[PDB]
Amino acid sequence: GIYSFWIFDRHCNCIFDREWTLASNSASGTINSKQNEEDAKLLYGMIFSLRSITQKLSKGSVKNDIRSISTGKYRVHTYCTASGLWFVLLSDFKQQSYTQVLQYIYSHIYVKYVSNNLLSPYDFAENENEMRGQGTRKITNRNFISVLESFLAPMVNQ
Amino acid sequence: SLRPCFVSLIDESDKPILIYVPNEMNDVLKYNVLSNISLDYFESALVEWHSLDSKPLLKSIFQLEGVSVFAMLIKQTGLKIVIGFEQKSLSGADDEFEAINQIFETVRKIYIRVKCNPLLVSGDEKSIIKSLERKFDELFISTEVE
Amino acid sequence: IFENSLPKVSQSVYQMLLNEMVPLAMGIERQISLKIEEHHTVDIIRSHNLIHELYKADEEEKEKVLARLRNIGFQIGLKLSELLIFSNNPNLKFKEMDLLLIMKFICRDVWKQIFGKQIDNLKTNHRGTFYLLDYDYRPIQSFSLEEDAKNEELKMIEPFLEIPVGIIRGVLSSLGYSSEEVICLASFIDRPTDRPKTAFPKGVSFHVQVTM
Amino acid sequence: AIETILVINKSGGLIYQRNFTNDEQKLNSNEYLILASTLHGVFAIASQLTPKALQLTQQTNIENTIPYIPYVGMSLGSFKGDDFFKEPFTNWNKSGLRQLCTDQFTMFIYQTLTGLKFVAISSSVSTSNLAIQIADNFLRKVYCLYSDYVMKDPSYSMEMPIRSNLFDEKVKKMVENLQ
Amino acid sequence: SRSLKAMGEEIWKNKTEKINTELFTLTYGSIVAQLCQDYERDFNKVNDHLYSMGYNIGCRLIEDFLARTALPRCENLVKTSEVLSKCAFKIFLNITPNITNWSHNKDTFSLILDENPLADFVELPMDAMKSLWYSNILCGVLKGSLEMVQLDCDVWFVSDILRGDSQTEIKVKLNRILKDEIPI
Ligand SMILES: *C(=O)CCCCCCCCCCCCCCC
Repeated sequence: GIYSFWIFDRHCNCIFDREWTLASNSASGTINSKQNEEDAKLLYGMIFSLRSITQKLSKGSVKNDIRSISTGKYRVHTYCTASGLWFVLLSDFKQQSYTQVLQYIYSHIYVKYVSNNLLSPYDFAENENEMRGQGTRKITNRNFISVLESFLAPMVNQ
Repeated sequence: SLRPCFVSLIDESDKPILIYVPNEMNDVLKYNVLSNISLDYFESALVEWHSLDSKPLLKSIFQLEGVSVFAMLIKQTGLKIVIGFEQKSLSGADDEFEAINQIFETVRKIYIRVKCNPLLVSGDEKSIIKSLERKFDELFISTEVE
Repeated sequence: IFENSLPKVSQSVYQMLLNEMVPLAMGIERQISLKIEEHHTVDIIRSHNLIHELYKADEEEKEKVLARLRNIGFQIGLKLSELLIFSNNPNLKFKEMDLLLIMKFICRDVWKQIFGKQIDNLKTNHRGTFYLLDYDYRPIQSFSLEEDAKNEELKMIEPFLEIPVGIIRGVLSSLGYSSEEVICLASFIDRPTDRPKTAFPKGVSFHVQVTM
Repeated sequence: AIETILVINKSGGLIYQRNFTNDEQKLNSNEYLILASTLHGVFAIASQLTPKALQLTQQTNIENTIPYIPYVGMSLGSFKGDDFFKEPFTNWNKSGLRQLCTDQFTMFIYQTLTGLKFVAISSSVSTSNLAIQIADNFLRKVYCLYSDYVMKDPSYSMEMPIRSNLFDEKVKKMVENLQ
Repeated sequence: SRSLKAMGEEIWKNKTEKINTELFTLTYGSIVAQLCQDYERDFNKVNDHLYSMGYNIGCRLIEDFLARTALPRCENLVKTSEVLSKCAFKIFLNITPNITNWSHNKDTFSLILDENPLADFVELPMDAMKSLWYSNILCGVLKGSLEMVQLDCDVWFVSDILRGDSQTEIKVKLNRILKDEIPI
């Protein structure tokens, strides 16, 4: 199963947050809660600090990137794109290879509803005082939340 | 199919909003007369109304000028709906009646929807009448070509 | 098999170019009345605040922008019969075909080409006018403002819907019925129940009323 | 093929980084110090991040134990017999970073109870689940080798670089058997 | 993994959606014709507006290109040119520009084309020979898209078939690979 889902961008601030907690599909889905903003900063700090290690000790001309971070309890799966968007997800074991899912989440549910969404804006900078990493205006694209929850409900097997 | 010959909807204050007819020149007057007579038919204890699951009840009222007039009322909105059909074009089957009340339900739904706020610059009564005429063209003057 | 033996361009880029023209109309209007390229800088509003401004625009402002966009659509639709995919291969001529067949053309083939699918059902009264419906309407299938904002969505969107009315009020012109004669208005309408739910909150309609 | 190993004494600070590649030596020594420091920072910051689903109730103290595998090491010093240990042993870093998977390598951790950290970088991406067991077993093996050949040594100050000879020439054979 | 030419030849035939090129040309020509006919016939203030159009198209379109192809971040102008000249254009416009006119120590390059689909059979009025480029949206897209992958450059045409040159050419000069932001 999956414990939570987080999206970050090149301006180093979380865009979308969703943690399920309870085993049910329609669990306490505190979508874009202000409660977990400290956890959001904490996790971004983890991923940014630990990306530098593999970014330094690379070989050849591939310039690799992380795929997964494990611990005793949970396991992290990340997709990092040239656009700077990070697609971190906190999940459990017994799903060993998982990057296909994050490529799906980028393929036709973010561009299909967040960057083909002329009403909604592209990456939420808004002329300084947020783009450095402290300000917050989040994604609330109705279609994005709806179809994302519908697609990820089966993957919360608990 | 069933072709309504005239449609008329009236509010609580007995205010003619729309007496639309599909498409003779001087028959619009006769439909206006029959609609007003049907409005007269309503406020009375001459025939029973409602008292069936607190639901609206279609019923035939009268026939004149060679067109039979069916009528219906909404208790909880003050809406007063009446439609007249060509007498010769009605067979009187149970399935025919089952189609007629469905027509009443549909036209009631369309009017209730068009009365709603959105896509109205100011909720102008002229625009509301024009839109209602457009949708009453849609319902009864369609063909569904392939 | 001549239909596919011609080069192609990606539907993604074409769709997005077709989409952001309401931003073009609002931008050109605001230019009429800090990014550096040519040593004098060019400013721009980022294609969504333009949308929000056009939503909260004045009445005459909005009417002028819609007229400009409709002119664009008329230009799109004017040269569509001389376009080199209908002139030669398909076996429908353009001698006269008074009504009916012309709307079959614009409804069946033109929509399949301009947009990504064939249309849904149309309706006719045989006197002067036709009604066209589409339940998904591809070029706007990914627009949504916010969760509990199910009223401002259609108001913000209805400027985009003035392009297909442009092509419709076009191609009739130059094939025999002129703009003053033909009047046609595009409006929203909900889908039937037996279709998938989360395509759009409502379908879309067109009300061609050529006078003959 | 574990191409590199290293260790972090108690509070960050590299002490041994003998890298078992044919010939690369791209990374300079001072860079690995910053690498180890930030890695220790990642351990420090990883603890208070677990999702709220599991924190209130764990009910999972049966999977923490690590199964034993007979001859992962070779084919001794203070220990004797064919192999260092046979009884299935227990994890200690129940809420710490364990693995790091990338396109080009995979890094495994073993944290000693007191605070010593053992890092193993292998080019081989071991199905990524049993790989944890393999890595922890081999890491405990080199940890026992360390406890033998680095601490039963007079000329060794605590938490300082390991300037040993038997330790490195023995862990070399230990890795070379594992391929 | 595969060569960038194949990564693009194997996707244009497999997972896209297609339309008629001269339909796309007629649409773009209608837009730019409306620009010209709208206000004062001025050919200078249409150039910057088409540049802005292209900027918005590209800034919104880069996210799709990575999504379908999923390349890494581009670092040097050589790999950037190889990418945008042998997979990106092949995906989008079905054209394969080849590179020419590298400057000293690779501070820029230049794209050259002879089959630009944005205007194919578009021999234009005599008035346009000074300021109107007619394909400014392309360079707008290039700058706006490349701005989103952390490398900053300015793009501008030098030659075009339409104004009476041999083949059309665009210069892409880089300014600085700006660094990533840190939270603090
Ligand atoms: C490394 O990540 C660099 C990637 C290269 C930039 C992507 C360029 C995509 C845009 C191509 C042009 C599309 C057509 C625009 C005109 C409608």
